[PDB]
Amino acid sequence: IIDGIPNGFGVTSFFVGEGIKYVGGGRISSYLFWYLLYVSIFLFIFTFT
Amino acid sequence: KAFHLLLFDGSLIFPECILIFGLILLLMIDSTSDQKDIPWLYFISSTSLVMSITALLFRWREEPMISFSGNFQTNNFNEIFQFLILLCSTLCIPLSVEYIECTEMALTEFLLFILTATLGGMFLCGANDLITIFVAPECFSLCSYLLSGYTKKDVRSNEATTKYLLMGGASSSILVHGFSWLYGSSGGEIELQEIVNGLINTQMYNSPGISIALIFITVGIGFKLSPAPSHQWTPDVYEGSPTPVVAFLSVTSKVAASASATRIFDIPFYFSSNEWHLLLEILAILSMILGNLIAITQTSMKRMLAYSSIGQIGYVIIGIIVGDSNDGYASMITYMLFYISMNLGTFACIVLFGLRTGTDNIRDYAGLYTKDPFLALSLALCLLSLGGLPPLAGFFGKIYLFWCGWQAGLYFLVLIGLLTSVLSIYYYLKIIKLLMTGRNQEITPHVRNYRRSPLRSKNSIEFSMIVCVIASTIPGISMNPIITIAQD
Amino acid sequence: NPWLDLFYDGEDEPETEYGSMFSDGKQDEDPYPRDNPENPYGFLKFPQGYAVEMASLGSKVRGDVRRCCCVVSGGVYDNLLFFPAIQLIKDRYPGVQIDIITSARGKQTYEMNKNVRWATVYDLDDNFPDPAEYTDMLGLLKNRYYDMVLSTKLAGLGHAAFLFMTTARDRVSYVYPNVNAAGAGLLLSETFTPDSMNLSEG
Amino acid sequence: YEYDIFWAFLIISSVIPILAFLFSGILAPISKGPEKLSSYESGIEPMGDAWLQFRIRYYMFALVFVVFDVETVFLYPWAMSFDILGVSVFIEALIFVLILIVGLVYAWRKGALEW
Amino acid sequence: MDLPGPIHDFLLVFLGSGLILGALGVVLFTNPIFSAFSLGLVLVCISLFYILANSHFVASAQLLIYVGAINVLIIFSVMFMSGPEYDKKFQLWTVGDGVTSLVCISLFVSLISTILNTSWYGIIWTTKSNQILEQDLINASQQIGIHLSTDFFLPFELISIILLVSLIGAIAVARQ
Amino acid sequence: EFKWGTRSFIWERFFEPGLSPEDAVSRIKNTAEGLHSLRHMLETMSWRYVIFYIRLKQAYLKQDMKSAMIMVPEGRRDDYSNAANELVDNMAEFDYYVRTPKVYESYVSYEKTLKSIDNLLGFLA
Amino acid sequence: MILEHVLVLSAFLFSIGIYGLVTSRNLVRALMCLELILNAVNLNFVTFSDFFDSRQLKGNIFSIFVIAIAAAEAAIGPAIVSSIYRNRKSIRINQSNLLN
Amino acid sequence: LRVEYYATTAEPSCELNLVRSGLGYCDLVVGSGVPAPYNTLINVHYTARFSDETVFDSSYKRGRPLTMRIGVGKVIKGLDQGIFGGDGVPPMQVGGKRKLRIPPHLGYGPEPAGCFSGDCNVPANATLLYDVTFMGVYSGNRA
Ligand SMILES: CCC[C@H]1CC[C@H]([C@H]2CC[C@@H](O[C@@H]3O[C@H](CO)[C@@H](O[C@H]4O[C@H](CO)[C@@H](O)[C@H](O)[C@H]4O)[C@H](O)[C@H]3O)CC2)CC1
Repeated sequence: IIDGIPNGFGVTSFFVGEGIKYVGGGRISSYLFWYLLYVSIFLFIFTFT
Repeated sequence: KAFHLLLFDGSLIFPECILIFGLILLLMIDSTSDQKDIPWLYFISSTSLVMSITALLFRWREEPMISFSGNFQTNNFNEIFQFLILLCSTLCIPLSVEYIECTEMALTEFLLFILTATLGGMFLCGANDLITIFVAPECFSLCSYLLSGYTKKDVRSNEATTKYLLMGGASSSILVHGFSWLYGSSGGEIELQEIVNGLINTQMYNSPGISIALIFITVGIGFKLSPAPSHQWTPDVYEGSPTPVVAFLSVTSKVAASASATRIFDIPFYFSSNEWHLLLEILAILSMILGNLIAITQTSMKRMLAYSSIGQIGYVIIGIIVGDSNDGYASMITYMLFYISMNLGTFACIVLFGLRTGTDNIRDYAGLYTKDPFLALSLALCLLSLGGLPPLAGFFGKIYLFWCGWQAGLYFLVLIGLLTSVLSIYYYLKIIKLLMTGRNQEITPHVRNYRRSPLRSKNSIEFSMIVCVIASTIPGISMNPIITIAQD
Repeated sequence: NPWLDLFYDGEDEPETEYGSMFSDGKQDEDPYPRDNPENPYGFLKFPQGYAVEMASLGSKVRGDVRRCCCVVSGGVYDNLLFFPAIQLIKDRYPGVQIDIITSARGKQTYEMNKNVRWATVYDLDDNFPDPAEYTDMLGLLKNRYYDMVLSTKLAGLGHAAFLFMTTARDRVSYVYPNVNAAGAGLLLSETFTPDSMNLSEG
Repeated sequence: YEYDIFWAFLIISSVIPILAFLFSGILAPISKGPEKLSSYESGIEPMGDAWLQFRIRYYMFALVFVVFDVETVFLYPWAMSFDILGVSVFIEALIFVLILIVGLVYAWRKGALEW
Repeated sequence: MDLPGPIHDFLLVFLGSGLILGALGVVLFTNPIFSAFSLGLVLVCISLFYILANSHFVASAQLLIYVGAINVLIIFSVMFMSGPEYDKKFQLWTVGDGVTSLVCISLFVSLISTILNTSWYGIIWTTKSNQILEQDLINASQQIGIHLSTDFFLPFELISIILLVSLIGAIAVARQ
Repeated sequence: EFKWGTRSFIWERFFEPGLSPEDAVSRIKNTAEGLHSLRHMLETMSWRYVIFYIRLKQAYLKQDMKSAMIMVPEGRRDDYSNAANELVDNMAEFDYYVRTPKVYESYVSYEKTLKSIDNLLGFLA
Repeated sequence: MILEHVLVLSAFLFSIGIYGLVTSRNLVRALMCLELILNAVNLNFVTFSDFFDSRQLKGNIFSIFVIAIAAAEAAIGPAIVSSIYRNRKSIRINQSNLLN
Repeated sequence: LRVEYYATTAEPSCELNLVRSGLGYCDLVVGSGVPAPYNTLINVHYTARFSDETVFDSSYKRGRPLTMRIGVGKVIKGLDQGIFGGDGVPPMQVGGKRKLRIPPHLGYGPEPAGCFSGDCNVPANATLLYDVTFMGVYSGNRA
């Protein structure tokens, strides 16, 4: 219980890092699409709303 | 006519004219003579990059001036950044001449591209116009596309060049769309300190078209600095490019883009500080969080250094965020000066290890202490300086960066920086943990047949000018800031 | 499945060549990089054009493995029956180093094996392990840098995540034939569904 | 105005092929046949459809031509302003012409312009 | 110094429709040759737009340079691709195109909600002194020459260095 | 409020209901004031600014003169219409002398347009 | 007049070019869509110079420089395309995902 | 109409020296520095009010003085005549504080400025009042 908190922190850090590493794909089209979705989100946030 | 007005203004860009003359002389000698000699190319690259600093230091005390009809601003802020670019090129030439020569390829073209990227990085540092804030980083980005694919035969370099060219055509066109929006809704003004006045003259300083320009400019610049989801171009390019060019693009690209971001967010965009402050805060928090978390799950050294760079850029972004009042820009430098030595040393060790070994995987770094204790010691010192470990440059740089953040009331940013710095120890310690394995069964045959050889080599001098800096600048962090708070 | 791998663009074209070096053959046939005794600085001999770091090219192009981790469940019998698989890994991948994770009883089976480098004891049957022991084993697997990991244990979500955090290029496992193994194949490179809830029934 | 004549002339110049096509369509007969519509291959039956795939070293002059077109485009405004200004623009464009000459020399020596 | 009003607006609408058709042909054609030929229509329409506004030199520069670029593009697309492939003909639709269509539609809507909300004629009447030409410079190309030679000296040589280095890199990379 | 000229011209042209006569007369007055202020730009031979101003004010007047007929009483509504037509003709001449620019003829048409619009304001009151 | 419509078209071009930049399964087509995006930017610059800069012509000069940069990119690639086709004999960019 | 609320204390009043162009000015503080140079970038502080003494703009709102190239028509004609001088108006000197009354024909004219999204920043035919303060000539380095 008490020792599960720091080891749990490490395990969750490892899992989230692996998930973010593996979730993209490594293809150039995916890179461009993810690079442009956040531009669209920023434009909708700071101009529309 | 007189050829004088340009002649007196042409002496202001004399350090860049020295680079242009060295470039032309190198190209002419390469074309004229059939035979190729390494020492002459070394001499011309060095004497081009040590005479620009000689002329720039002679121009330090001179009065600030805007020359070429509102096209080039010389003051205290840009001179330091131009000196940083020149230092990066000077410490990257020995990294490149050995590496490209051992690949049996033409080297005069590589030196030409490096010199042109330096020339296009010095112009970006002071670029007091909107056309030359586009042309100068296109003197850098195009050479970066020509580089990082100069290998021309590895199946990794072609894909890296594809990704770099496509993603940097995606950026630097959003940036120019933002430039067009900023130029249109201002009254046809492009000089940096003349469009806030133009915005008031047209009374469009609160127009919805100004928010589009700010967002597009911030996106096009955060591509080059690579914080936050504009980071995906970095690791692949860093994983599939030759090591000297990627070290250059790690230190030279961030300096020029940091200078452009500081001169484009403060001079022409001070009226809307509450928007790009939030944009940079998001861009920095996401950068540290998603550059330090992914770096601990890396099996390749260059890709891990890529995630490292996109993590350390978020610390520097805090210097822009706090502003010039609570130091700020004086904490961008005195950390970028640190960061240059940190990354160039940790890349010089990688260059030597790969050349003598022939690998990039981290698992082949086991047992290097038994073979080459000096190289293992230097790489460990560079990585510990990268992690902000106490007696090395990164620790004092980070506490300088966090003092101004706390002084400006940015508790969230400093807290995220400290937590990500704690996360940023597991890597920069994993490599050392490999380096100190005495288990012969876990030692890869890549380092078992390792010959250090009884010669010094150029990279050893280049990183001995560096490892002794990242450790012995820790007392000299009072001499540096008094040169960086003097600028304003 | 389209929603997972966007921009798929099918498989590779038949005329793709994947470069010249580190393209065909096995691991023991690579001629570059080779020793350069005439180099005064100890640098190796590298081919024209190619980048200096070439050892990482074989994993991406040819799919070479150098360190393999076989997490074999069961006791003496299952670990003994896994011997032809270990010999198959050694034959298919020359120069590979194979490490085994198994129970206390199964670790003694690999005393008479000539192919295993390390044999490690880990309580695989415990569904709620000690956090310190689990973290130590996971970090050990991460620090060995396995190219591929194979699991004969029927993997649910937890075992799939444990194999996922190993940083292995290939994650291959047997999975539960029931509905409790949903989402395990997302975290594994390859999945096998046995004919029963007990793999030793075969 | 000096440019409405340009637009009218462009419209007429685009209309002329349309008129020719319409006149040919309403005058010439159509007598299509499967032998007539076959691609001409000097009598013999064509093999696979066209396509040549030149070598790169042959078509490397085009990359020189792209740059040289930009250089010759940039040289025109300087020539338009050569008389209003003085030797300043002469010194300015001398470097442009010298860089053009150096690039031509590089393309000549490296074998890009060799066939 | 313009065309008649209705003629100007009709030309704007017609060239805009042609530009839309060309761009849609670019982004919907499988063959790089067909999409390049649609790109040429886009280039011609954009040059006509430049002629429409006031740019009689920028239109000619666009025509020359971009016509060279498309000719080179067609040559290198012929040389670097498979058989002529008239059967390819509007590449298939995937989910990965459908999501990006929505993203680009959102981006275009965000831009057009700003363009349609900003009074662009109001800015023109505020920049009065920026529209008082020098009476001696009758030729517009003469003004563009003077302001290229004097106002922009540093980019004028930077672009020369850029072109030289780009030529060298193109020769070095593409050589066999 | 401002009632016009506060968004893009195409949006107010195509996606707005239009102006009431009580705002149309005010737009007539503002157009007359802008025409009076255009003299300095006419004297500096800035034909592009003048042609933009003339086209925009024409596009305003074609709606405003038509919709301000209600405020004119019946005893003058024909004569006012004549004046309106006269103004249009004058502006057309001004158009013809800013595109294909001339100095003397554009100034003549400018004075004629000023007189015609002053008569139109006199009719509208 | 309806000059602002040009701006609309430019925005459309940008978005279309952006779309063509992402769904590109041929890097020559990606280069062409890069030219499309730069052309939209140039359209914005030219119409803004017409609107506000009838004397200085800063937008026209910037358009010339953007055309120069676009041609420099069009010279650098397809030379990069040439290297890729010489080494891999394939152009489809989404099929190359070795670095990931 | 689209006035951003900024609370600022008023400046001392004056008698306005009207000139031929219609501009009114007074010298609250006569600067002891260099007069406003032609074709030069200068930093000044201003507080732009409408008629009826309602402030719509201020360089103190943005926190730093505005930098403009004076003498070459990059601002409204009233501001250029007030700062750079000419036509009976002496040029302002560094450190000088001057009040200005710009008539509509010297300002934005009968056309509203800053019109977007259903409102405009400056109405048509508005007389503007400027409490300009010549902070100095632009320099690359601050003290
Ligand atoms: C809760 C923790 C955070 C998060 C949960 C979800 C986690 C991912 C894990 C895996 C990922 O995989 C997806 O599936 C695809 C298979 O096709 C991949 O594509 C591959 O394709 C090839 C093998 O088929 C490989 O060669 C390629 O490298 C890779 O692209 C694709 O990456 C990914 O979309 C989905 C959910 C992450 C942690």
